[PDB]
Amino acid sequence: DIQLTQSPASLAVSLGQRATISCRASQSVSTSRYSYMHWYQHKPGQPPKLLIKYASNLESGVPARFSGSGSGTDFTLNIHPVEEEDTATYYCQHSWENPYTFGGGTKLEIKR
Amino acid sequence: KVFASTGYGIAIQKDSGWKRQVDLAILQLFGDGEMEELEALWLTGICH
Amino acid sequence: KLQESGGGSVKLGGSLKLSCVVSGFTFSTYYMSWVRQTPEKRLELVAVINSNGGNTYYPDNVKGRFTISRDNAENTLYLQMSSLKSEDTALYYCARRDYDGFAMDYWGQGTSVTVS
Amino acid sequence: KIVNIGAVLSTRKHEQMFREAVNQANKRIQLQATSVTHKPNAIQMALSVCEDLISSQVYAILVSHTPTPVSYTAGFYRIPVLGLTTRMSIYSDKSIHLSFLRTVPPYSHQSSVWFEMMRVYNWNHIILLVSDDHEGRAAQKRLETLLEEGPKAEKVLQFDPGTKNVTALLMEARELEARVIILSASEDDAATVYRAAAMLDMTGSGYVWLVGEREISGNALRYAPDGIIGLQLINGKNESAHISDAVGVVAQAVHELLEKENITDPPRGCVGNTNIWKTGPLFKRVLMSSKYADGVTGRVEFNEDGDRKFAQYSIMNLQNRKLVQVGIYNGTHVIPNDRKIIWPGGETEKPRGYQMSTRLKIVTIHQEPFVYVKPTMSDGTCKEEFTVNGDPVKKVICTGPNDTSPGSPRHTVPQCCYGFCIDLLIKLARTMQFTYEVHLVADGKFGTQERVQNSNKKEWNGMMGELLSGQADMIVAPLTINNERAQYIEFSKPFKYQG
Amino acid sequence: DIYFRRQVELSTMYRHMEKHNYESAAEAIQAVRDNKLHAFIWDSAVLEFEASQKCDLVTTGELFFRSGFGIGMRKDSPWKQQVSLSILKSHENGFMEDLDKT
Amino acid sequence: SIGIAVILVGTSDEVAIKDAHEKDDFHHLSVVPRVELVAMNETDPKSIITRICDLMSDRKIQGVVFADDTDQEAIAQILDFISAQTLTPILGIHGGSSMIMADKDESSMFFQFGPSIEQQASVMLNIMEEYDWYIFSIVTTYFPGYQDFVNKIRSTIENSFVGWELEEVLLLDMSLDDGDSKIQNQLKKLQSPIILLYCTKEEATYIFEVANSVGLTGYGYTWIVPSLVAGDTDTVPSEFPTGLISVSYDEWDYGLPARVRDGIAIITTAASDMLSEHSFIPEPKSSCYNTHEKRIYQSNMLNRYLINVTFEGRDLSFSEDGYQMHPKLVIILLNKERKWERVGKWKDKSLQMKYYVWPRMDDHLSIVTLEEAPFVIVESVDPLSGTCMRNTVPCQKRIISENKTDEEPGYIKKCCKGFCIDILKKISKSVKFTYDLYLVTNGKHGKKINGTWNGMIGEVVMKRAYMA
Repeated sequence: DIQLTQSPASLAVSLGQRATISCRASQSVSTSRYSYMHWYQHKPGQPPKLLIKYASNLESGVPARFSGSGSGTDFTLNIHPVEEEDTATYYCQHSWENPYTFGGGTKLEIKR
Repeated sequence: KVFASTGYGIAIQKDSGWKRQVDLAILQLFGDGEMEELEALWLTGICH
Repeated sequence: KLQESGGGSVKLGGSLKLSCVVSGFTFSTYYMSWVRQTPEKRLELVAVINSNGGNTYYPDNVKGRFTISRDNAENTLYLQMSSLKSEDTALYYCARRDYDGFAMDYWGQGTSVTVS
Repeated sequence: KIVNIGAVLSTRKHEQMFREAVNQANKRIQLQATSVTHKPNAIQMALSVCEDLISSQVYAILVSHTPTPVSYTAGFYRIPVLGLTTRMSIYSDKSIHLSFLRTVPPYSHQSSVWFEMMRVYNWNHIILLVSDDHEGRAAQKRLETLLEEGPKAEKVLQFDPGTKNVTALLMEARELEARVIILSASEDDAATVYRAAAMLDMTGSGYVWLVGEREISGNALRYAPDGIIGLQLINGKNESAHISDAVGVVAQAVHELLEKENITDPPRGCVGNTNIWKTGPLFKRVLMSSKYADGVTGRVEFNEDGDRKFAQYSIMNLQNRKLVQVGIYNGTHVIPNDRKIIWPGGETEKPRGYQMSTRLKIVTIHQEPFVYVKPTMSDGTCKEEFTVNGDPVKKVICTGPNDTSPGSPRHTVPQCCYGFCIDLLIKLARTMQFTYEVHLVADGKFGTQERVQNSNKKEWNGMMGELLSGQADMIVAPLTINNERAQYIEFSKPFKYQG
Repeated sequence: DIYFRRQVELSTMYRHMEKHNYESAAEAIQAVRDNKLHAFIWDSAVLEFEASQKCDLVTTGELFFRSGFGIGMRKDSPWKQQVSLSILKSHENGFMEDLDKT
Repeated sequence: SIGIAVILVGTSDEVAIKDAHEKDDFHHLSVVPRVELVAMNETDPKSIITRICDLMSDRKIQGVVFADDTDQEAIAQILDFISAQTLTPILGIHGGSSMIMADKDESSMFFQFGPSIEQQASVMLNIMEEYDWYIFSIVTTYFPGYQDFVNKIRSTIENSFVGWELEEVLLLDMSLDDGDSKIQNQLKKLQSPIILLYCTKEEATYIFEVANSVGLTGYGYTWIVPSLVAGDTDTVPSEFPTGLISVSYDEWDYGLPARVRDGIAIITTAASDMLSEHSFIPEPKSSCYNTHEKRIYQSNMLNRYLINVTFEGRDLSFSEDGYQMHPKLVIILLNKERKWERVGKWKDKSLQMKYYVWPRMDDHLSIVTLEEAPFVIVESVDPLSGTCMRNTVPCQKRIISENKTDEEPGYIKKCCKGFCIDILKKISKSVKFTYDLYLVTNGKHGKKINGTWNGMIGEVVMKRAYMA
């Protein structure tokens, strides 16, 4: 699988802001038909729910604040209002051939 | 040193469908050294 | 949906079998995985099985070590472990097919295996 | 002389319209009506085609509603099929979709109406945004054909029909100068681009945007506000009206074609007779010469695709999200129903583009003695120099070179220049009264038109590559302008001569 | 370089050029000054001026190709009429001669 | 678990490809391929669909190979629609499957082999680079987008270091009108030695007729024929001028077995291209209806590990239009005997042809030279364009080989420069002849030994009629 990096691995943001979490792969991942990002958020004690399906294809049951995008190696997630329920650790898996490869990952907290 | 700097050429009509290709062609004939051919024809000297 | 069992505080390279409690769907039509979640919080895929055991794959620190048992009449997934290491201490939250689904889909609450 | 004709419609009262139209065209010449239905089942669609066109002389089908298998099973045998309720421009592709008829043109024909919109005020300044769709690409080639014959049009802007965060194009549009802009996209991409450019204030005063037709929906005004004029072809399209027009023109067609030479019979349902199809193109090629001066919706004229020429349009004012007709394009002439256009800043007039330019980007190169680059002091103030008469020589703050090494993390060095050029351009800034933008090339190149090693490209570099890419309003350099320079650029007259 | 690429009969020196061509003119200046180069082909307004400043170099031969001094800008700049008029005015009011002396 | 139901339509034999090597060679034998051979003789489309999912009633195929012995590009789009609706990867073989229209079908999982018209454009300019002949005239009709092809070829001749100048206007859609007035008005301005070709064939017969009635056909022009003008192999029209040359795929090497063997050797091992991910193999379905009814979950580029494969060294890489990036192409002359006589081939930017001597049919002369500076100076061709791309003539530096065999094409690609180059230029300018210019490789001027021949003098007196 194509290796990723993920930044920033920890981020405290204030409420209402547009929180942006970058992801950088090593190679170009997919075609114009689809992409590879399967984003996962949860807390310790929570199971990771799917957020994004390909690169901007949103999983059902996701609030409209979360919005991911990007292609090639550049990938992002934009949460244009920041709320109190957004404290979670964020992970994105994919497969060029191996379905579990991460970047560094990230945990999102709230700046107070 | 000449005590002016003006040129020599052609006057055409303003705002026509004109003569872009002749400008490209005379710039080519400049770049082909045909001006040097023309002065090799006429611009020859004595007291030089 | 999904629930893990058979995991706990274990030791070195003897035997250990995980047991995925399955409820609420058709288990015999989905693709499986194995879900090492480290205390360092860097996930590893141990192994994968298909809906009938006809498709398994092990990475390099998995083959020879760990095997999968997969029941569709019982609807229960199993991970028979052998030759464990202290690095293999990790949590497990399994997940199922994402419909051609390179990635997995269907997390429930799970277990932790501690090799010590 | 009994003629059978198929039909695919979603309503049985429209099948009654079909039978009544059969009886009306029977007034000449005999007609035969057959089964009319509609299926959301492509297998059952093609299966009903060659289990129900097992009649020998089914000559035409009128279909209704997306693409369909009957564009293939009937697109071979090969009878004309009248599409009614889908507006794909893929049916205009006469490579495969040659044997089909449509009453209305698909979305590509709005580009001619937008050229008519240009002709409404006879204005020029316009920028277009084009989505990445091959249908929209073909309409873009159509409007490029419409332009080749004036129009200013600045550039095409490319859009991806599945992307968001168009702000990278929106800041570029802020840098752009033409105030008039029309969108070409669907309404769901229009959600993003309308809310983003209204957030990024690219309404100008409320005037900037213009609308086509396919992005018009219910939510379309929960987006881009009032004053922003849209369009529609025919309001209240009675399908029975198109039925009557098609049946009248095909009655004309059957009284033409039935007084002709030997005609091959069509086959009987996908079995055994996969050898006879030439009759379809035969009577279709003769039928394309037919016209229609009659019509309940007016006279119908055929293009090369058989769509109706000389159509009408509802030019729409937006009085608090309304669609108020300020005019109609009557076939050849826009005939105005003129009301007040708001354009919420208040552009009720014919403003005819814009008036912007006073800022001049000047990309230069250092050259002795024309340009004498000299770095400033520690505070960015220039080290002040005098002439031989003690007069302070002018040094404007030269910025632009972000490389002296290039290959190391350099900074955009603040220098300042002096020569012929600096006092010359300062005199010219007194002359033309513009404002001034210094730029330089960090690598320091004129930059020649080398052939790029990929497929068939010979591209200028440096300053010529930058001015080619619009990264310069002005290039001041020692320039022996060749033919390849002059064939792309404008330039004033040279003044110094050398050898 | 574009002119020499347009040249045909100059082909006997093309490899001798391409073996030692420089991306910068000051590199060629110091190359002639240190005899790493022996012939630099450039316009008279630069070569004869730096030959008039630094007492190590000298120009040879006449003006081998008549060349001008042009400007570059984007298309549709209709103020270039008055720009060329101001060019002729600097040529007329001797401001070009002020730059010439200066 | 690889079902590939073998489909035959027409008259061919089933023993042409037995399995017979699929079981044997090397197949990483955990992939278990399965076949189902059947042979038909009709092209009835309802019979085709009932055959499709009476075949797919036997669920374990989901993707076949198929040979239809017809022209049928309409069915070549219909099966694209079939792979677009009953979505599965297929591969075409013969006849109607070789005749590929290649339109945009985003949900068809079906590719084939074949050359693109741009690949044909590159070889049709490469032969003109090889013989240094210059394109001046294409004829184009209205048949879709020829205009983009000539845009690409026009940018190519813009950026091929030489401006091989086109004629003025080449589109003449004379199917709309009589056209004969504008036919003569366009054929008046023709200044080419060569004519390149559009797509259509009945209009090719009609335009052969109008070139006969104009006076174009005899020997002042020659014609390069792509596919869809040739169409069927064994047919030549009657208004056909002498000396046409066709370019198509090598059907004498492609009307054969052992290429569907290559296809199944891509399909299997493409199974393990997908299993390199250890992708779960999608379950084959009793189908046509439930497979597009469940979901379109399978529509995520399984063929991306399939269009970048190389079998036995042969790079079988499929271009995105549905063609292959590396096809095998043939060069075949259409002769006055209405016979398909092969000139040669193209494979991987090389024109593997028989002779440097292109065959023809008192302008032609016979000439020999020997190197002598400064009459004749050195011969090294500049490989910037691959040919001697400056102002001097190929002197035909003759080839030589080991003396056990002939192996004499008679030419190494080497030009010549000097006085007699310009002399030959001026005398071909004044007298307007053509020449057969050679190089003396058999000695010097020569000393005549025992009265017998010597050199240049020897090569002339050996009755080759060459002019020294």
